[PDB]
Amino acid sequence: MMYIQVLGSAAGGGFPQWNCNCVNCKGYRDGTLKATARTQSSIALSDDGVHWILCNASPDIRAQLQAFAPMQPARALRDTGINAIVLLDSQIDHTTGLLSLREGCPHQVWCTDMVHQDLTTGFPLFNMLSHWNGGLQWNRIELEGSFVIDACPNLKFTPFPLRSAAPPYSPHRFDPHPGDNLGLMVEDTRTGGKLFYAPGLGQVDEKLLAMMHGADCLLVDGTLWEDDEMQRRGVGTRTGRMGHLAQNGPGGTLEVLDGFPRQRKVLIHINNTNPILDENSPERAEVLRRGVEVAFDGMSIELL
Ligand SMILES: [Cl-]
Ligand SMILES: [Cl-]
Ligand SMILES: [Zn+2]
Repeated sequence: MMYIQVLGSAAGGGFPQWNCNCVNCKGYRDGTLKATARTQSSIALSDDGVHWILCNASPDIRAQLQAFAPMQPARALRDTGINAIVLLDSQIDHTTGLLSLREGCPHQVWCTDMVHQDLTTGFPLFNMLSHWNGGLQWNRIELEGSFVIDACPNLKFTPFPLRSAAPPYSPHRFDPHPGDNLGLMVEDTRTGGKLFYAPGLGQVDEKLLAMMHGADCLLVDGTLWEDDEMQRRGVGTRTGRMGHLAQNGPGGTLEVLDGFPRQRKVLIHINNTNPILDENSPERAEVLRRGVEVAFDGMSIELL
């Protein structure tokens, strides 16, 4: 059994976003929209239900742990259900939660050499936290092969490179490296059950689709309905391109997901401006129709 807990299902900013009065966030606050509040994207993985691997540490971490009881097993006066943290990139929305866990150090943190460089220079979390009882103990994710985190010996992680997209603050923002962004294949080696996790997905090539065909559950970027969704809502001028493949239209994730009728399909990392958030929207209805689920905070998935 592989347990996947959705701690946060929204894109950067969360839903509603603090400074946003777009149709979704305003409507949420007005009480006129049927929608559920979401914290920033983050999952936790277990092979036993007791020992948990956190995938990304969002700014909303404190409320996310609070809302998931197994994160506090209460086996000592100071205790946590978090046994390791895996980072897929060095973005602020995926790493900032580590500061909120400093009274719990040491932590085993898994990340690539490139992420580790960002996090010892431009956003020096490792250097800052070394001053709290030994800080973060780095475990290198190599860009080929697999890794096993000993707290969950039955989960085998196979990371796959996604393109570029280093954060604004990174000394190598203009100089993209393999290692900057990862998706994960996670396998329960007891059952052969496989999760394909790609919350940040710009492009789907040949290798990608073949991996996806091997998986039983596809947990994939659901950031924007349309490439220009920010401009349509009036809240910015950046496009999906940002490195997110929008749901709709040619080469979009729904067209891609059509090739995958057997797999469980879940959209996660959903922008505050995405119409799929509105429970009554035609876009939400189109997702239900194609057999695709919209992640929510507190969603529990059981794989095989
Ligand atoms: Cl503002
Ligand atoms: Cl960032
Ligand atoms: Zn908004």
